[PDB]
Amino acid sequence: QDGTFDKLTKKEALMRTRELEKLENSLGGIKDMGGLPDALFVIDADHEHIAIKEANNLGIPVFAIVDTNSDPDGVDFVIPGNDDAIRAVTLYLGAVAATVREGRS
Amino acid sequence: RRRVIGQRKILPDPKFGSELLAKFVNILMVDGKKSTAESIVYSALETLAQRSGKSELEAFEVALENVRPTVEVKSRRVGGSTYQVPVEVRPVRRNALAMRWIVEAARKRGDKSMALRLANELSDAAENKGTAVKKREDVHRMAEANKAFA
Amino acid sequence: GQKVHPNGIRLGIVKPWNSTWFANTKEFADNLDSDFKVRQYLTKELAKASVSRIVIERPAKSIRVTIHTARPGIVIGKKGEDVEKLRKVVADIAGVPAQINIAEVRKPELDAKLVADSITSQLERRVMFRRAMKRAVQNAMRLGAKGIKVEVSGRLGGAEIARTEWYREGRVPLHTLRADIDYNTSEAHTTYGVIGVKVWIFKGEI
RNA sequence: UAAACGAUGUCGACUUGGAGGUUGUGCCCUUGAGGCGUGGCUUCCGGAGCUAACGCGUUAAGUCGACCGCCUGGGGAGUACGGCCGCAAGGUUAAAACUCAAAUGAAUUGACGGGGGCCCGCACAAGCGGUGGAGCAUGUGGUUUAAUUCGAUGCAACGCGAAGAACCUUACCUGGUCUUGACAUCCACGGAAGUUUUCAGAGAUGAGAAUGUGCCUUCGGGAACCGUGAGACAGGUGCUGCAUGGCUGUCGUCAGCUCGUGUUGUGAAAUGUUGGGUUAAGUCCCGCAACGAGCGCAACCCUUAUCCUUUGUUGCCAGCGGUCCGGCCGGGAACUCAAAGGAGACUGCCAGUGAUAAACUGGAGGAAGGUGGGGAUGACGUCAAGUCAUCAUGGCCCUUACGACCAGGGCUACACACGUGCUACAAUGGCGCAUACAAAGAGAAGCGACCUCGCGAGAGCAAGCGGACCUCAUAAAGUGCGUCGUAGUCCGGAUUGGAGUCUGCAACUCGACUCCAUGAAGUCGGAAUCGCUAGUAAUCGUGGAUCAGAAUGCCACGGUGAAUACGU
RNA sequence: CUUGAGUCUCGUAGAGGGGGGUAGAAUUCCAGGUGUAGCGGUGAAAUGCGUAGAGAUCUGGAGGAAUACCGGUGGCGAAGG
Repeated sequence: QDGTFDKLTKKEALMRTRELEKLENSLGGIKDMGGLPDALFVIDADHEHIAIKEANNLGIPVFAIVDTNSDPDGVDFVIPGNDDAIRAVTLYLGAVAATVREGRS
Repeated sequence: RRRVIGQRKILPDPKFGSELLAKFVNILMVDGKKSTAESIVYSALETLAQRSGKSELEAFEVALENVRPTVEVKSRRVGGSTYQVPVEVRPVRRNALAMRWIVEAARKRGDKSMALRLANELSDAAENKGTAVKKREDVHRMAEANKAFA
Repeated sequence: GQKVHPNGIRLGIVKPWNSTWFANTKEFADNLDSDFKVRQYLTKELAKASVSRIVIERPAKSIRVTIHTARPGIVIGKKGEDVEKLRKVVADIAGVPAQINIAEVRKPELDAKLVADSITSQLERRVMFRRAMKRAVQNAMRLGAKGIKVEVSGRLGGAEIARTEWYREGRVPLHTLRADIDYNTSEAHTTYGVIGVKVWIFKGEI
């Protein structure tokens, strides 16, 4: 925002804005805090076996909702759920949200 | 190769208002001479009417049908081996080669001047001779007879 | 040779000058020659000044040449002698009643000539080419110069091997026009051939 | 006997799955093909587990058990000998001497191919224009010479260095001449010098003579120079880029380089950076164990494609006074032109292809559609590349000298070959006539206005200007006018000698220019070959720098102006 | 003792062997007819075959050897096969 104001150019800075807005579109969730989250609540296993493969290699509790196609040897608190049927995943995440919004008691 | 270029857009004839005639002077340009061609080819084309004795705006093609090409050699060394492989003429060459078939024998014919030497060969095609004519006589030989390798 | 000098190709930006002035044809050439006489006999005689640059401005028949130097106390001479005597030097070696000026160089770590002077000052110190080379690199980094790739000329070691020293550190975007890279080199007449050094300080932008 | 091989001894037990194949069979409406099961044999994936590894992986190379055969570094050697067998060929059993320190296996990153597919580029293709044909100018190779100096002389030299060679230049040869010079710093000596004349010499220099003799001069005698002598001397384009710096060319405006972190692997390492499209790209997006970053491409520069802010003098003259009709003066700076700042094209949008994405396309807007158009910008690297003859530069030299001054010549000499360019070979041209036709530049030691002649060269005269104020400098091809109708030609211009103009003392060698005669080869150039992507080719001229002078070379500007590019 | 191993009842598949015949195409050869100057061969070539009748064609006849198609990552066998 400050660079496009007066620094060197108008149009090139605008190009950088319209491009790196895509960069900020990436990384949308993690963007607030210093990193190293307490735990993890991935919504599948096969699609992101790399995610669990990193969190267990680092020692973070994976709160997965395994499909039945998946490979539950890596997960931490496996949940024999169904990952498709978006209705279902919405229900799961709604319950999790209800829990976490006042887990502070 | 993979990319293509469109045909350059051309304004019509500055004198007859026909783009096809305007393109014609553009091929004969050697030494950058259209103003000389004004006294050479434009002086030639002006005489082409009365010598023909008819309107040279659409009767201008009454000597060009035989000139219509059909094939030319395309050097496809496919896989590293040069072949005959004559591809059928596409519109961006079958008309360009028609103009390429005109002044091959009209520079130093030993006459008054090529201001009107070219004004000798044109009616010859609708008088059944001239340079553009025998061009199609040799094309028929290279194709339509070598089916075992064409 | 494919490495054009980056400063002059960026001279169209705030990149400074060292002889900027005006003339007609009847007196460009002699005035240019007068500028070299002051340009050369103010460097050989001024080895210890650690001069960054001497800049020539010629307003009217009495010029205001300024000198970019490292230590303010050392360039004074014996308290104004070099101010006068070199003005005496220029009063005839340039042919005008000139006026000398002296400019300091704050943080001489920030000048590509002065650092290249510093390494060259210690190249002839009979030291090995690697340890001393990298040691100075971070010194600027602790004091800025957000990027420098450091180069030392050929003839390293007792052998025919005359190689280069690429050794990039930081950001030196040469092809980027908005780079304002600080470049000057230095060379040392060694007991065996020619040993030089090339350094590209990156002084931020604009 | 076999590469008799699944290079896996037989037998048994246990141990996640998937997809096939072939052959039985049980149940199910087999309705049927089959569904649900069950057998056997069988091919291919694959985590556990095992393996050095590849790989095996319920048909194990897994986890165990029972027996049997074999191995113990490579060669010698499956060989000698003995035996047994075989008609014989020969099989089997099976060593040793001696020799070496390895021989091996899996795989990794280079990779060379007379693997392969792909994809890029006037690479090829399709045309154009060419060179090579001639004749002229230069350069390279050779010959001669005193030298015809040196370097480069496969792609990447040969109109190169060397931006302008009569002497000079020029580093070469000869001749004459000086040898602390002719270069420069430091010594001795005295005094300024400078200049004006001589004599000889070609000058070099030598013999000079004088006018001289400025200033500090706690008055040397310096500051200076003059002229000579001893020395530290310098000095030499004198040897080494295959000692160098720097610089330059080379792939190559190449997209490829990588690095950190992360992951995989016992590890060499891989990944990223690959694949699906996409593009100028390591381009974008898609996924991808890669995520970031850096060098690269790209833009950030300049010019150019529109208009606007600010401005009109010389320049434009819209409008006003006449026109001092050219816009001259005023005068507007409307405004051509001009410049201090900007904006405008940015996939921006309609629509679509296309995974929606990216990308791409059709369309629209606006002067400007997908880096608008051009240059500046050459990554890692790359080659003993070249450069010590530009300079600097280690080492090698000699210093009355492989240092030097001066005078002739020679770098252009020829016996030829080549490199480059130009000129033609004409009537797309020539003649002269009328005609309108630009831009960029340069310059008070200059162009030189103008004025006279020279057929011209240029000369005699000369404004002006410090250059939006003066010249070069008019454009040129071009068109209409007659013209020859291809004439070895009014082509072409060599060519020669004559006549002359200027440049510079002086220009045969080795100035230019003009006039005259000169009218040659060559009438479009083979083997062939190369260049060419829009204002392109093609051209037409214009000037500039380099210039005492002496461009077909080179820089810069305009005038006119097409096709080729489907294609890997 | 019955689970290891084997016998019997019963069918299923198979280039599993051994011995017999048998068919047709195909090369070759021989005889016949027609008529003819080349045939073959390779990167070009001669040796070769041939003017007599070769090649080519159809008509037959002899012989020997293997079994196109199905056919398969199929099947069988202790291996060879």
